[PDB]
Amino acid sequence: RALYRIQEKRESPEVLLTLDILKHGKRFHATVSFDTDTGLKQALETVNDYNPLMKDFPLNDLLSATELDKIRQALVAIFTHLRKIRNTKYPIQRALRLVEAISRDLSSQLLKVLGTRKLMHVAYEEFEKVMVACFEVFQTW
Amino acid sequence: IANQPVVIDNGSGVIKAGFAGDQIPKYCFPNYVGRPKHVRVMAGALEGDIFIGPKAEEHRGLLSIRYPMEHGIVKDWNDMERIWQYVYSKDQLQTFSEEHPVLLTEAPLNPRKNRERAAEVFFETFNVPALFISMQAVLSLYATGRTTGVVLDSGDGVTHAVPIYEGFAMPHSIMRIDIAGRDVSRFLRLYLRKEGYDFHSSSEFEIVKAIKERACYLSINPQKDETLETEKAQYYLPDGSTIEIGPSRFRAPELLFRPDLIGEESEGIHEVLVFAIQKSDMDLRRTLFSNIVLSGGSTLFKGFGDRLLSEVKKLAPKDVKIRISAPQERLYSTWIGGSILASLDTFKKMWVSKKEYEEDGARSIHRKTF
Amino acid sequence: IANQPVVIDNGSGVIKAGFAGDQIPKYCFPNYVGRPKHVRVMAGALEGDIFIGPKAEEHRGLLSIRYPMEHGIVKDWNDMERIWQYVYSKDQLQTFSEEHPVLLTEAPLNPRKNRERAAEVFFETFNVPALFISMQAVLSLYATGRTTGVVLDSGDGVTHAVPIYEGFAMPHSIMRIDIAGRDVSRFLRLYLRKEGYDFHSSSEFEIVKAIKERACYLSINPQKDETLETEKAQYYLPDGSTIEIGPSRFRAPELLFRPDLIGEESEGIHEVLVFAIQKSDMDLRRTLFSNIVLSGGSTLFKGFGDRLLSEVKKLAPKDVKIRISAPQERLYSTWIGGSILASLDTFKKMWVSKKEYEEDGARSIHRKTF
Ligand SMILES: Nc1ncnc2c1ncn2[C@@H]1O[C@H](COP(=O)(O)OP(=O)(O)O)[C@@H](O)[C@H]1O
Ligand SMILES: Nc1ncnc2c1ncn2[C@@H]1O[C@H](COP(=O)(O)OP(=O)(O)O)[C@@H](O)[C@H]1O
Ligand SMILES: [Mg+2]
Ligand SMILES: [Mg+2]
Repeated sequence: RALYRIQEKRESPEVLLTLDILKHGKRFHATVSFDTDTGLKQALETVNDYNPLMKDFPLNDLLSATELDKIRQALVAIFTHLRKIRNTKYPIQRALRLVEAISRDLSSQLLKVLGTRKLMHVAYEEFEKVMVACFEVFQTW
Repeated sequence: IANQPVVIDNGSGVIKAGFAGDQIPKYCFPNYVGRPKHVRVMAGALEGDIFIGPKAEEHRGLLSIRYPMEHGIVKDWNDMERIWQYVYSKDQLQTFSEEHPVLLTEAPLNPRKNRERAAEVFFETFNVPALFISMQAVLSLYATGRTTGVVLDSGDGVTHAVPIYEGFAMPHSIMRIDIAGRDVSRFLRLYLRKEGYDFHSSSEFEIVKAIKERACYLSINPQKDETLETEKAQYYLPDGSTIEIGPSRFRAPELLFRPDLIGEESEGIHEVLVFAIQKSDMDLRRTLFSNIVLSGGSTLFKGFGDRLLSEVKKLAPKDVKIRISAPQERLYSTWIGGSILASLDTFKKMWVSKKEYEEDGARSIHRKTF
Repeated sequence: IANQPVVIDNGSGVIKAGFAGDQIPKYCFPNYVGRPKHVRVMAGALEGDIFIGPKAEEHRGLLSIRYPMEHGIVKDWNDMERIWQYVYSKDQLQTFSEEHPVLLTEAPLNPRKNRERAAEVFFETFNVPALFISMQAVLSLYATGRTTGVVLDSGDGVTHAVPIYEGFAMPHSIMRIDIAGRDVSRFLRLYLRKEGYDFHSSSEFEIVKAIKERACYLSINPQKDETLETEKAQYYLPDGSTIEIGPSRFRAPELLFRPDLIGEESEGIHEVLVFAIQKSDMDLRRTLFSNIVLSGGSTLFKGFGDRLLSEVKKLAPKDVKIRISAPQERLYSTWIGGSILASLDTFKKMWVSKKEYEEDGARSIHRKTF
């Protein structure tokens, strides 16, 4: 969004008139540096290339999930969305680091839910139900 | 140390040195070494036995002149080391080589040993942090503010046409001939000897160069002016005497447009340009004819642009828009481009760092020059 | 449920894309990928190593041209992915591919793996909600508005006669040969070489293609025009030079009716049409002869209709009326047919849904297409 704002400012009449005036004075240092040294074109290309992966990420469904089946479905949605990386040129190492971060969020959410469950206090069959649900979540992962 | 990089347009006749970001080359001077010809006899005479820069021009008659490089190729490397040291002296740039990256320039299609030895001199004799040896057509295009064009650079030692389209150089269309301002000045000296004026000393050769710069022109067409036998013109020598130039005024700079006047089986400057254009792809030819950029001092001859336009029109197809762009700063277009290039943050990615030179050596500069 | 379906007639020569319901394909561009072949030297040059669409045509002299399709078969699938990405870019269709069903077209009797890989690309990379690989000829007939006839579609890569009865393409009467417009342009390049005018570069093959599109015709009597003295019409090349064509003007499109001129022992285009008609039912032959519909770009040669009518009359039975229809929208007839088909509500029942491909794979397209 910030790069789109900068690009919209760059196309405004004031900037173009300034560059035209500097060109007419043969002050090509500033104009060439503005065209090339900004890095705005490369940054725009990179963020636009990354946008399909970042657009409408379902991570909120994982963060708002309060039940283990909801966490499992949110993980399904997150990985189905991560399958969109093929269309982009995202770094694969960066993708693995994103998967690390998603694992961190999954661990935090599971810890929160199990803290609300109070596993040791409840009877054994309920504990087994919660355990098989959690291990189904891990198998889904 | 990442101070302002030092741009050195390393011309064969004139060296133009300055810091990157300056609008113009602040320190320009002729590219020769003068040595005292006569015998030192008095206490308190001129100090030093090597005169470079305006000190050599002030005492030109006292000195024997040697040019370190011919046709863009360095023949004497000790003299070139001395001149590049003088570029850093207290008179010129008042700085230390260790603290500034250097942007050097050389003619296209030059020998590889020249580039290797230049990098060796700039990394070993001078402990420069970073070096970048650049071709000159790109700098002409930077200085004139285009990305597309065919740069016809005619300097003191080398003439060459380089076509570039949208910032892409065509390395196989680059035309080069070794006929330039120094050859024209030698031919003018020969013609002046054929008038009756013998200029056989080296300072007298500098006087011949001044004659060429001052009183010489290119006729729009050679045949009618040759057959007319116009009157002679008076040129005042440095010592006060006068000389009658006559046909040497225009027959001398015609060497650019027909090198066969000295027996060279080479191409004219117009043929160099047209061959560079026509060796390009078929679709780029019309765009290249409309964007011709002149550079170098030898393109400053009176009536040069008109004759070149007529010749290119004779050689180009019918009804093709030929438009030759001839900026006022043709002499310093290459340096102004080098200054524009060296001021960019992208320039940090182009040079050869010192440690990178130690790792590879000549290979690093050979890869990163192109 | 999804957005309006996107019709993509991907020919070997030019891709034609748009949204269903448009009168004409608004987004047509040549089906090749251009890559710069020269050395980028300066900052501010053209960005990107892949040039597709009008950006490839504007800088055509700068690029090596690669065709992904050959004879209706994708030979380079990375380039095909690039081109179909460009179809969805901000320059064409301005939309995301995850929202619009696709109606791709494929030439008859193509390899099965071609259709399978195309569906895999469209369902995995582009994540389309639905897909429907159609056939070009039946769409062209739908565009004409008729339900029964013969479509003789002659494109850049493949020419084929397909008879259709009440909207159903008879599959055992389809005739196809791989001699098409690109083969005619290669033959024209060979003949221009035999006339002294030599083109090598992939960018100059587009100049040859332009020469074919501009100055080439089909003579009604090849042997009569062969023996007579030629006129030698002159063609102006992009650089401004001229070339005298002469006998190559009409012998180049002769390849469509006589493949043996390049040593291929395959049927001619007239033979393709007549054998497609005569391979069908004896009851349908009269109405198939009375309903012939031309399509594709290669049917636009001057005098194509008269020549094909003469050949078909030579091969057809007597007392059979022959009516070759040559609609004005021959280039976009198949796309207009795809748009007409995709507008119908029945098209919802035709596509392979994304879930169907996910659960079945190539079998889903294999049953649904046929
Ligand atoms: N006004 C002029 N008319 C003709 N020749 C000139 C003029 N000014 C300079 N020159 C010639 O140009 C040459 C210097 O050109 P320059 O741009 O220094 O080339 P390089 O960079 O290769 O040394 C000198 O040899 C000189 O003779
Ligand atoms: N006016 C014309 N005359 C002759 N040939 C043409 C003309 N216009 C286009 N073509 C040829 O037709 C081909 C494109 O036909 P098209 O129907 O687009 O094929 P496809 O079915 O592969 O898209 C090109 O190769 C071109 O050479
Ligand atoms: Mg120079
Ligand atoms: Mg087609």
